[PDB]
Amino acid sequence: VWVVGMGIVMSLIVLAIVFGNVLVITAIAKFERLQTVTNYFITSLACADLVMGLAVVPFGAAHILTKTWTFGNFWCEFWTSIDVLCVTASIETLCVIAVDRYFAITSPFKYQSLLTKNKARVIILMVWIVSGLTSFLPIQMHWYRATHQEAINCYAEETCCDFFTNQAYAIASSIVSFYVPLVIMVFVYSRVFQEAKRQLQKIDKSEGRHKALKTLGIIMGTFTLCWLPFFIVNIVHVIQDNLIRKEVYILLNWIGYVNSGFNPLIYCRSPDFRIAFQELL
Ligand SMILES: CN[C@@H]1CCc2c(ccc(O)c2O)[C@H]1O
Repeated sequence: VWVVGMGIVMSLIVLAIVFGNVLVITAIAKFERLQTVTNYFITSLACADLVMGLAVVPFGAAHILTKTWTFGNFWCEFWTSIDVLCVTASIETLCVIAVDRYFAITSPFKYQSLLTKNKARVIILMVWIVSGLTSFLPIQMHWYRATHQEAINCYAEETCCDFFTNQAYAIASSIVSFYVPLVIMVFVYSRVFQEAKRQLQKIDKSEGRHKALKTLGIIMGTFTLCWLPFFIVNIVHVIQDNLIRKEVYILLNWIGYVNSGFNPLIYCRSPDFRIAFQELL
């Protein structure tokens, strides 16, 4: 009386994740007014979210509901690698967007020279390659495996797939994928808020006769509340074996997945995108 309807939520999540990013990509590609230097980062982020929604989520839902992994071990490793790659690429693209806004606001005269159509491509490719070296290489070369007794039994059986990793890979992956972008974004947005407050102070000092907090709160709170709880327990469960159960780990990981759906509502609600969406359908 549960699994007959518990998949409806997963189906709705998949539909929303696919549709939002497909609409964003179609709006950027089809309408010529939108194409800009900053809009390419949104394109890469939407591509990462689309790949996640198309590949990662449905197989995880099937594994959860059916309780068995009917597919082979090779496909299981492929799925894990794709998952890690997509997560890393999405978070690093968010950090790139934040840094771009920092450079746009803090130094207005020199903004044009720093960012050009031929410099954005190299940055995006570097981000995706750095993401790829984290996921595919350590997994396919069999460096992340664990040596405790249950790990060998999990690896041998072809019917089951449970994540088992050693200490070094977990720590290094968490540090590379989450914490450094978090620090960079924190510093960036603190500086941006200071500049905005100074400008409002000047506009109040002249012509004498609150709004940035809402935007910054949305932008930081969504990402932090979505992704921070997962990585803390990700680091924790390795140092202390009995501390963290697997069900909470899976629940937090699936909470992290949903964050890909909220990105179009955050980064794509400008008037130009509204006009493009209105014209599209
Ligand atoms: C299958 N779940 C994976 C397992 C570990 C992991 C994830 C995401 C980013 C990382 O850097 C990780 O090390 C999770 O999505």
